[PDB]
Amino acid sequence: GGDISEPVTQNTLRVVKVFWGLDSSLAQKRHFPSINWIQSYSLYSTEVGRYMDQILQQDWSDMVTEGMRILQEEEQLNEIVRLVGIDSLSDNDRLTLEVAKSIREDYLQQNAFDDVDTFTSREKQFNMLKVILTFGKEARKALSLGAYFNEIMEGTVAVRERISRSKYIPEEELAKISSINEEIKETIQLIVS
Amino acid sequence: GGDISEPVTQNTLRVVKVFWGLDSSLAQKRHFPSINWIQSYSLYSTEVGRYMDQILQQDWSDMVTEGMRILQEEEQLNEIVRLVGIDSLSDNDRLTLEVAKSIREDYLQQNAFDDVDTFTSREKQFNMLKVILTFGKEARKALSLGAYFNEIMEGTVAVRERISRSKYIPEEELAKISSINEEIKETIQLIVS
Amino acid sequence: NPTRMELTRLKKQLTTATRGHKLLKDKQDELMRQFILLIRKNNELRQAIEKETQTAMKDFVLAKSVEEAFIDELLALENVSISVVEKNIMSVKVPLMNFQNAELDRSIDGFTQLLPKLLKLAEVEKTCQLMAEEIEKTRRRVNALEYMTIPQLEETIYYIKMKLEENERAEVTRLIKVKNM
Amino acid sequence: TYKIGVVGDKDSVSPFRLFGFDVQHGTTKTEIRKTIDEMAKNEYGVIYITEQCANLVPETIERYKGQLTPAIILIPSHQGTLGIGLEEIQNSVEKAVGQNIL
Amino acid sequence: DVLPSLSRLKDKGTGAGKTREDHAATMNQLFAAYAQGKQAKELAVVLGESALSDIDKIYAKFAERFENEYVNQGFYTNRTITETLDLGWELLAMLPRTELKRIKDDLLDKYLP
Amino acid sequence: DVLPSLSRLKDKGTGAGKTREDHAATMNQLFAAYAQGKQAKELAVVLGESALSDIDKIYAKFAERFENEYVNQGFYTNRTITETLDLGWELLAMLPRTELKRIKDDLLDKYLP
Amino acid sequence: DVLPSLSRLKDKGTGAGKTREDHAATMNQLFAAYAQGKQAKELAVVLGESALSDIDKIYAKFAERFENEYVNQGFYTNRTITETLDLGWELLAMLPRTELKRIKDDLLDKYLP
Repeated sequence: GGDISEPVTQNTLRVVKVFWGLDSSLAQKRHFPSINWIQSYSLYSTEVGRYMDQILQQDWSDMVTEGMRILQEEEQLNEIVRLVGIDSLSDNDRLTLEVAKSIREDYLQQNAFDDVDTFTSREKQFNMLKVILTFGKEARKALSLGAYFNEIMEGTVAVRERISRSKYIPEEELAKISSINEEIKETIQLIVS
Repeated sequence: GGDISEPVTQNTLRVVKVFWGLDSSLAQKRHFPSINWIQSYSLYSTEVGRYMDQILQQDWSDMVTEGMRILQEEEQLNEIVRLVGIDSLSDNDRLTLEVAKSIREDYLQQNAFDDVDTFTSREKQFNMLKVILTFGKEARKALSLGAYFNEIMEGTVAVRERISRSKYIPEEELAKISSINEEIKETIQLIVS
Repeated sequence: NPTRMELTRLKKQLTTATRGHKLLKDKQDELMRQFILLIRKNNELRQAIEKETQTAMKDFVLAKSVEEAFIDELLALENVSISVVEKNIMSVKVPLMNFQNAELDRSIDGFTQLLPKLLKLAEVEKTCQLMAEEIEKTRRRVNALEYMTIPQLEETIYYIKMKLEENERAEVTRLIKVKNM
Repeated sequence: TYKIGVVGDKDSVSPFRLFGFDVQHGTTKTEIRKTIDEMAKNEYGVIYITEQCANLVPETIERYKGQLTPAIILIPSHQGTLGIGLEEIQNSVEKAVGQNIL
Repeated sequence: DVLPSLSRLKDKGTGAGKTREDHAATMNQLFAAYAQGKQAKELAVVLGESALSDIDKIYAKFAERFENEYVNQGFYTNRTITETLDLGWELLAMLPRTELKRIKDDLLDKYLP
Repeated sequence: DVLPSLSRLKDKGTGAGKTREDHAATMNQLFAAYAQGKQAKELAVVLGESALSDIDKIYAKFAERFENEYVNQGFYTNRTITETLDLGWELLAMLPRTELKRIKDDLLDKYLP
Repeated sequence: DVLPSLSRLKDKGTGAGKTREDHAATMNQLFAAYAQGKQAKELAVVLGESALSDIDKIYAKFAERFENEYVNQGFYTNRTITETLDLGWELLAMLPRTELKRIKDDLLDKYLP
């Protein structure tokens, strides 16, 4: 029944440091791989974070932490939407949901049977997550500068569609992913004006 | 697990006559002694009540019955509040909760490590319970006289603090508890007018 | 956790929660119907007073284009305020409100005629705002029960019920073993 | 006893001063938000405001919506409305009833 | 607690000649009003005193008096069946005649105070 | 109910030479449109019809015909795979061509009625 | 989680000449405030921040600062008992003095900011 409280799963989790909890509701929603990102964990995350920061010479661990914070906040916000409706959330909270949405379907969701999406290199993963996080960062600043959530979404249709296609960008054309960052900065600053 | 349906407790309750059921939830919020007043019972209550009525020359039996009845009413009210909220509660029900709160915090809770609170004589017990019930009775009348719950509570902050600290009044100074009854009646009448 | 005392208690909470859900849903519906009557009155009032106010304003601006010196003097020197009495519409606290040159002269009687309807608009529009908030507060309590509280009770009751039966079978299994010993 | 305030352009809301209303003439999101807040702090019963000024402070007005007083009432200017007042009515119908009842 | 309590042979020891002719009807009526009154009390807690009608506030008061004066008689009080039936009618007298549906107007006109 | 239903090996029995070349694309699209249609339907239930956009209303109507005409065929009616696929294109035509994002242009140009 | 946690030997190891005289009083008041604040938070997250009384809204904020600044200190942070007790007082200062019923007036006058 998918109930992890049973002896085999419990005794295993006593001695392993990584838990990838698969989810039936995700599988029905065509969210693959069906890993529950709220329940899953890796006790190697902190050590891997240090390794990645060193090998990439980037603030990768901070990016991973921020990405998970957004997903965790999304779970909290989704409970509110269930009760009051999405139209009750502030612009700041509306943005968090969209960024979480981008993480879910532009990054977490991955097609095993697609020639490009089947494997994502370490370098490609960094560029994809960086771009997703940059949009949220730039949009967050736009809100504090007087721009409204509705205006930001309407004027960033093209760039958000490009972010959502970055998973299919060939490994030898990763410059096409990194250049999305500038396009994000440009369009949003134009929306503020 | 605190499960009183286990053989030791169950077989014991068939032969003993008093049940002081300790409660984990009371213990966690540091309500001591953590005796569950809804689960607990004494088969000696009626006889002891007769004895006390004779000793005190007061209607002690009625006061204890009324005290327990308020606690039972609070319990029933809490069943709703938990699954509905304090939104639609009338002034009378809000008064009931306040009186029950006073019974719990000002009477039931008792610090074994305080030099004065560690022991309470029968007479001091009578005076403390009298005061608590008196506030309920006087507040109840004021509500029927057109006064609002919010007004009654705001105008009786000082006297209710005297009630809350009755437990610390020395046995040689019981007149400082009994006099509260007159402050309750005077203060509440002033609120009515 | 999964004892028979917990089971009976959670079954009781479910019955209560189910009834509370039905009562709250009925309340929201009753508030909605009363709101429908009020919101239509709000709409008609606003549409009318918007046309009248703008007209009175456009008649005053045509009078301005004398001098700004004289108009400033006339608009200097009765003080009107409002009393706010509270009343209940079902469960909602709701306000009841009552008041306490030639071409530039006729326009004054234009604004003076607006006032009763302007105050009525304030009273009705606020009333609808307060009714709408109560509907939404009732709706949240309905959704809490329907999508959280009740399902959590249903699933826990089902679970405890299953766990109780499992333990009973494990107990008889042991007894049969002990028997043969 | 509560006071009455008015917020809008001089040419439109000037004659309200004849009845002793606090008539203010803000034009920017900052100054209009300040006036409404102080008016609320001074326990005003009703605040009338032109839609051109109300268009600048939607978050300030929304804060007092569920409050008894002050009642923030959108009115037109001599130019007209932006349709905000009737839109707010229309919107509340959609989320309370579920369909256009007006 | 009369609601889950049951006697399956009760219809065999009641009525004219055994107790009195108004026995069965008043029993059904008292049971109905008691359950209805408990529902009314719950309604007041859930939705407030605003939701209570005038009939509802009576049923709530009925259930209160029913527990406190009818059921709560004392462990040393010996009530004759006549006294019990009469007390039932005094409690049913709180309700309008319109609410007394399970009682035929024949016996309602004879016993209702 | 096609939403929780699944066939894991379906790829090995569909497509040109087995059924028809438009099998997989329409399946992906019909499933996706029906899930969005059901989602819009549930939104109309909880928040009202005015909570739906003009597109959401189209998808909701799609899910109705999908259930009433496609899934519903009767217990004594046999549909050839050709009839099933053609009927799928009829329902997909309700949606704007711009919304058929799971189907490439070559298949849309050839089959879309 | 301090609520289900316990120490059975804390009474004779604390107080004047051992830690500080305000140790036991502040411990009890913090426990009581946290249990009530935790309850209020859980209610507000489901029924809304406007569903709490004016005082419970204060307790909800207390329980949050309590978890984030008091309990959460870091696995390499070593606080002296004085630092711990003083921090406890800063959190109790969030509550109205009338709510601090577990602490006597002599301690409040001396330590409460």
